[PDB]
Amino acid sequence: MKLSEVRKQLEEARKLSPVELEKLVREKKRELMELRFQASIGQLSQNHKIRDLKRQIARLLTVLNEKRRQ
RNA sequence: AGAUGGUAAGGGCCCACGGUGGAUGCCUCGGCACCCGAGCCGAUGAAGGACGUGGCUACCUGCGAUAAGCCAGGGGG
Ligand SMILES: [Mg+2]
Ligand SMILES: [Mg+2]
Ligand SMILES: [Mg+2]
Ligand SMILES: [Mg+2]
Ligand SMILES: [Mg+2]
Ligand SMILES: [Mg+2]
Ligand SMILES: [Mg+2]
Ligand SMILES: [Mg+2]
Ligand SMILES: [Mg+2]
Ligand SMILES: [Mg+2]
Ligand SMILES: [Mg+2]
Ligand SMILES: [Mg+2]
Ligand SMILES: [Mg+2]
Ligand SMILES: [Mg+2]
Ligand SMILES: [Mg+2]
Ligand SMILES: [Mg+2]
Ligand SMILES: [Mg+2]
Ligand SMILES: [Mg+2]
Ligand SMILES: [Mg+2]
Ligand SMILES: [Mg+2]
Repeated sequence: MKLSEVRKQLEEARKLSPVELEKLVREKKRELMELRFQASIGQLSQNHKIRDLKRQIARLLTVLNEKRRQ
């Protein structure tokens, strides 16, 4: 997404505990599956949202992997 | 009576223009040689692979369910 929103996403993710982080990823993964459904019926005009959520999930798992590895 | 020509189904030689074919010249993202530099990787799972991976994705490249990418530092504008 926008570069400032990535930065804010990383500040907030880093204030989350591993349990919060897992629960967020589980939520964003659900929304990603919702995006794939929508895109498969031709309903996702804004297809950039699929990639954005995928990288979001990557950042969150990266920070989750950070917090179990200081 | 005598004699000499017009005939071209087709063919031959030459001239013109085309078709085919891809020589020659020019060209080079490639290659060759020499020199110099530099020289190990791997159970912390190598080399090399299979299968995946993009909103649309046959192949190649990249990457690995965090999947043409994730975090940070440096360069750059
Ligand atoms: Mg998906
Ligand atoms: Mg598909
Ligand atoms: Mg993802
Ligand atoms: Mg005659
Ligand atoms: Mg004739
Ligand atoms: Mg004739
Ligand atoms: Mg003849
Ligand atoms: Mg030709
Ligand atoms: Mg050369
Ligand atoms: Mg070597
Ligand atoms: Mg390998
Ligand atoms: Mg591939
Ligand atoms: Mg696809
Ligand atoms: Mg290749
Ligand atoms: Mg799996
Ligand atoms: Mg996937
Ligand atoms: Mg990014
Ligand atoms: Mg970066
Ligand atoms: Mg930096
Ligand atoms: Mg930078």
